[PDB]
Amino acid sequence: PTQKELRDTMSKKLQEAIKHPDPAVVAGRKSAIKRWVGVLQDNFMEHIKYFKGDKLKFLHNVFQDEGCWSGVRLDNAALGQRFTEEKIGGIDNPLRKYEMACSYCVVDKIHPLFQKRFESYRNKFPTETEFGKYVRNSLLDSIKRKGPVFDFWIDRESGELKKYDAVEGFDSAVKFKWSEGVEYFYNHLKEEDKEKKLTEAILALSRVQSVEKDAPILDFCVNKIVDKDTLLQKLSQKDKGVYSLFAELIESCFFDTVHDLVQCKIFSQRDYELFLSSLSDTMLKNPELSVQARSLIMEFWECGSLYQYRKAAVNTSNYTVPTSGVFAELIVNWRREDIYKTDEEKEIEKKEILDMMSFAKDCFPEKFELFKKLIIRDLRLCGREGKRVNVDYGLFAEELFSELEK
Amino acid sequence: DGLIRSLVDGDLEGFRQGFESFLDQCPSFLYHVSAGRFLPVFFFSMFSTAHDANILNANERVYFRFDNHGVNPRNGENRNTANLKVAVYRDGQQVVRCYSISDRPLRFSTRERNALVQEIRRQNPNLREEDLNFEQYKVCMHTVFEVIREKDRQGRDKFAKYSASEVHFLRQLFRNHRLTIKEIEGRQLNQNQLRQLGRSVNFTRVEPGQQRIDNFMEMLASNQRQDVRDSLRGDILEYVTDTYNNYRAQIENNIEGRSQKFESHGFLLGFLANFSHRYTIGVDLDLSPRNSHVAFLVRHQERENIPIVINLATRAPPYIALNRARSHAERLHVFSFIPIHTESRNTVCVGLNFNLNLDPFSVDTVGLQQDRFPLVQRLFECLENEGIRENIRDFLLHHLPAEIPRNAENYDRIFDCITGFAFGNSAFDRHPLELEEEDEAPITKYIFRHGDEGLRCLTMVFHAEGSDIVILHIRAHDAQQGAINLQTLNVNGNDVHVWEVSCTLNNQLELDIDLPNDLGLYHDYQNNNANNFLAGDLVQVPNTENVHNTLNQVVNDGWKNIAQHRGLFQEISGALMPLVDTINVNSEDKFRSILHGTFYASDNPYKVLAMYKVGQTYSLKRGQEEEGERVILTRITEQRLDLLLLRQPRDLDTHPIGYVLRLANNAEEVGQQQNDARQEIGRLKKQHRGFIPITSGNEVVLFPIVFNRDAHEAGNLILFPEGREEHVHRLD
Ligand SMILES: [Ca+2]
Repeated sequence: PTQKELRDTMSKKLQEAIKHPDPAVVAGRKSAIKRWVGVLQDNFMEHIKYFKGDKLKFLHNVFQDEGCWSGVRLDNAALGQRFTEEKIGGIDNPLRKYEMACSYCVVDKIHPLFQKRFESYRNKFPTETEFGKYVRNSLLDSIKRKGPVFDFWIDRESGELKKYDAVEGFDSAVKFKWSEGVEYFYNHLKEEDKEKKLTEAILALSRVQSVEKDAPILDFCVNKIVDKDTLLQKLSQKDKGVYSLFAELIESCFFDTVHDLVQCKIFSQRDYELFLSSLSDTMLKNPELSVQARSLIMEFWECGSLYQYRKAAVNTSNYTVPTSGVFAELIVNWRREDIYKTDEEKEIEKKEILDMMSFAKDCFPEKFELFKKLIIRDLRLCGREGKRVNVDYGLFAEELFSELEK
Repeated sequence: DGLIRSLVDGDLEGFRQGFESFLDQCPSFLYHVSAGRFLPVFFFSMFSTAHDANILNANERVYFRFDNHGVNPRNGENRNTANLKVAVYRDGQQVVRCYSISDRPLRFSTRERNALVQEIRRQNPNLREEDLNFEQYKVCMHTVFEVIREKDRQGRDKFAKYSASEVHFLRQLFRNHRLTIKEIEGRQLNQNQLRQLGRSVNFTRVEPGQQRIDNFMEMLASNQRQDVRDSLRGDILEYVTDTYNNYRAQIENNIEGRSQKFESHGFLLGFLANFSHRYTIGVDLDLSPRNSHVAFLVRHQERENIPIVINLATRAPPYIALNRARSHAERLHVFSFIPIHTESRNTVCVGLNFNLNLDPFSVDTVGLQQDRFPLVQRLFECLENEGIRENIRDFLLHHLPAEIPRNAENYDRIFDCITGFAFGNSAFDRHPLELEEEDEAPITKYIFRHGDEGLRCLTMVFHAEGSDIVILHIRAHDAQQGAINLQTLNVNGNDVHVWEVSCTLNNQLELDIDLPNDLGLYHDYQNNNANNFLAGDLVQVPNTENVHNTLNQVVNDGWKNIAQHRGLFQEISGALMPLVDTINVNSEDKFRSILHGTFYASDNPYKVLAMYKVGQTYSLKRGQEEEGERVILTRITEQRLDLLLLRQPRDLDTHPIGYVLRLANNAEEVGQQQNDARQEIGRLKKQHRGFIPITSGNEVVLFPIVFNRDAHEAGNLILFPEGREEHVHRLD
């Protein structure tokens, strides 16, 4: 199987531990599990890839703990404590504790946990000072294969715990795309410097080269910024700065952060359309969050300032409509049957699609006949997640078009 | 101007240069010009999409037919190859330009002329037959491609007697595939047969759509992965499938056994070629058996473009083809040069099947996977894990050079590459074993020298100090072979287990790894097999930390320092000299694979590539024009680097290092081989366009490396140049 398949399988297994009365919290916490494991890139999957049995149940115990959750986001402080205990719920900790203490900045434990590894490794070998330096370097080079975090804390010349100024640690954490490191050193910055460093990190990561590991850092820094209006104005000065922020947040299911940012000409016409398709793409990737994803779509769709954006998004031209994929994926979600949703929810989804279709007919009535054919061809030519095989989804669009014409 | 534009305007030099530039972009295009109708469908795709790309105007009428070869007169079996007959005529003109395209140095026949005139006069009834003057061109490819304008002929000599399809028809009509052209010309046809022969030859008009594709590559050259994904989902792939279906009849008619695989890829490539003059579109094909992959990168001139990985399936459902595209894209750092040309971490994957009416394609995004496979680590954890054993199998097979055939004639080449690469990886890996129980362990390595001098079997022993022992075997299919004596190992422990992992390269040239067997405790393994010990010596691998230290300086600051390179190979020789009689370096493949695995297993450099094609050279030959005849011949010779080392960009200079290798039988042959290698470096100095997309710098380092199989000391094992410095090649 592919590496992405293995991560998705591990994610679904770990998501079995997410239980809560509010079904919106369950969905939000499940997406947090996916980010922890990793989606397009390995995150913590490297440390858990072989876990089975009680080793999985150990992680289940940590993720069932309410103390490890801050809303729908993971409490990194609590995780660092749990991942460095010897035992939780009667089950021994299957994780390499020095690695976990490095990742979660449990600085009180980094050095003594490393000594135990250093001594056990040294004792297996068949000047006493220069040899110990060689063993220490051999151990650090071995562990760092899993990331720069695993040699960040241990001085190679002395073996002592490295001491960083908060600014240097913050910059290094952003460079490493080290989400937990950003949060740690941010708490040690001067209160005078906090707003500036958050801005620097947001501008640095909001670029066309961004990856999914930038999204947790962008989410953390945005939610700590007090003056979001000045941040957006500065971010709008960078090429694709606002797009990269919104896009990565959307694809990692940080819907609440995007919602607050939208409520508060900063992006182009194409950026607006990519927001819609990214939101609807994520909708099919995470069906338990389709309600929140749809509410973010309708927010972009109902902004008065974006009246021109929404008009051009339904303007059929050159045998294509910019939003033909968005309509297609909304129909796929409306007809999804792999998750449970009441007939009231399915009726609300149908109405959303009908209102958006009526806006396309009202804006360009001479083009609406071609518009209907392009949406049908999109539903018939492109396979998508959550779309049942051997089913003509174009007929689902034709049913909607007939109801609109009555 | 574009390829089709220059070709339609009769600009033969412009087309030749334009097509030479496309062959740079698609370095494997020449390997497939004879696979079915790959080449005819390629040029048909270019013509059938030229109008939508605004290359040809509406008043330029295009007429085409597939002149299918049909029955082979040699043995009577049908062929799936053909010629492409294409003609272009502008409305207010008198010149009709006819193009014959095939993979053999064919002309328009008389009946093809008449059918074409019939079709042209239908579109413009204002013409008399004597108004149409015919210019005849040819494009043929077989390391040589030629563009030809035929002589100005008169009378009936202007056109051939029969097309390829006419010969097939008449051979079927006469029930004798053996008839030659002369024998067929001697037989009489009745009125009905002549009329049938007229119907068998007819051209189809290329009828464009209303959709413009001018700015399609603008969307694929975007630095935003969502832009590349959505443009493929709702625009580009729909156009490609629709255009293919609109001509499905002409493609599927009057041919049996057509290679739907190679014809699908040709059609896709022809679509991309119509943009090769406006963008830099590197295309990496992998059409080897059981592989139908196309990966390409659209650049304006940049290093942040999104790779696109397409899997063209012919009978598999869309989701299956997408998974193969996903699987291929994850290992793209191994299979392709595309990750060399971009720093993008994600790729867009496409599963495509033209033969489907419902969901012919589906798109997804997938992240590039790092190619840092730790062979020794994975060996210890594969003992009870079939999945990791499959990963190990793929690690050895997927690093083979792609241009080495996997047939019975190249068994020894394949076997030398696998053993050499596995040896280089495992013998030079400096890291300890990471144990399951939150622990590490130093690994002492060994290699066994069997008593039989001709036994094709690589045997290695890995002893994790304080942990288990793993014996690794990589045997040939005929390696009929007791137990390996392990008394020299310093083992003090009543809990050490001896494991055995055997790998075999069978007659089918597929790597089969057996079930790892636990041979018992160490002392029990030694108490038993007392009379079962194989003849041979277990040599311990020397310490290799000096290799990694010197290799770190070569890749980075000592990039252009000749002494730094010399010190690297002195350390490599010093590590290999105790093992020369055991590792048995008897081929240039074995020597290259050892260095390949040695560089791979080290943390420096970032990437190491074996047999990396950097480009091609073109030698032109022009015939003097005689009565309107023009002939331009282009001979193509490839340039491959045996090894290429690259640094991780940050300063974006990747410090490219190239090693040209030679194998010497004794110390006297070293001089000839070193001189021979410096000549190959001379030809590599002419290549510039292939070095630009791999680095932001302006220089590349090339060295000649010679292995001496008769060396008695490490100082004479690997020879390094001791005149004017000739290892820095400056790019323009
Ligand atoms: Ca479409």
